Amino acid sequence: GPTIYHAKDAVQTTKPSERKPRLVVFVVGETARADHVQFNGYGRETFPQLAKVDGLANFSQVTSCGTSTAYSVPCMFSYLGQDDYDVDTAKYQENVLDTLDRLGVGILWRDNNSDSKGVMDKLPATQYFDYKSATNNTICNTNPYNECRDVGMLVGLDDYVSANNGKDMLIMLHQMGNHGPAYFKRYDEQFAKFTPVCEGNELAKCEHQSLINAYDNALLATDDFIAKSIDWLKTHEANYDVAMLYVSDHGESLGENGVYLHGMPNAFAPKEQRAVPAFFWSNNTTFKPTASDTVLTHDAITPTLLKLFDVTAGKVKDRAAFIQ
Ligand SMILES: [Zn+2]
Ligand SMILES: [Zn+2]
Repeated sequence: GPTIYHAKDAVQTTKPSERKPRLVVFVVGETARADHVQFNGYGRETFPQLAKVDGLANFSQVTSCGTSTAYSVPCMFSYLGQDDYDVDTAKYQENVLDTLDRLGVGILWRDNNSDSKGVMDKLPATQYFDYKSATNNTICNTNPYNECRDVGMLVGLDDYVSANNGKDMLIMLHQMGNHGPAYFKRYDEQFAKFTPVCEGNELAKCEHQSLINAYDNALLATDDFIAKSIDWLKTHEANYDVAMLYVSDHGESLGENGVYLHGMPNAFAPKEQRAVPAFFWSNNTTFKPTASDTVLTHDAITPTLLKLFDVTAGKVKDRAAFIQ
């Protein structure tokens, strides 16, 4: 049958013709655990750069829709919520990006992870780019693995802003982040702060502290990427109200009870695979975060993205969001 719509009643209550246009980067994070962020109680400073950003909000009580990228990513952009979510048919539902595009918001998705897991499939091919290879990513030569880096997704974004100047814009950066098993490959060597590091692709053969250290070094690289994304947004704050939303797609098991990696069914998965960090920053009070300890899930993402662009829609109007 046809695409199943959920927000045909969506309306944008203020337009970029009547107020300052809005430019948002949504970092779609990867494999990051809430309990390895110092803001949430971790006894190591894994986010030192974000710790120094004025106006950076951290959300300490967020849990994911699921435990893998294929499962969680479509749910993050869904109208259905985790309880009604069906991974098999998510591709055939109107999602929040479809709504925003229909209402005139520019949508761009750069992917240094895998792909959009069906989220971008109805939208024009010109709105999605594979940043896992040097065909598009200019930052793949900073490490001996030739692995393309998340910071490469920021290069050239000014051309996109110029081509859509004066419109509202939402840019998804799907980062490699902390995906394993080979955490040691996920960061350039200026982030090799904690030692010893487990150097291999079979984590069950790692000594425990060396496994943690490799994982935490990868978090330092993500701290840096998010900080640089905020720096990029700041270069546009004269002409746009700017904001950055970060949410990880799921956590990671690090050997607790013999469990590694992620992907367990929600009915069985340990809390480590579900408790995820989330951050929000904006340049001014056009947006206001909700309380940092609000109990939230991935169901909060769709209403947040709508609120960022002053869009209302009946399907999610009583949902808690990351902003007021
Ligand atoms: Zn995975
Ligand atoms: Zn993932």
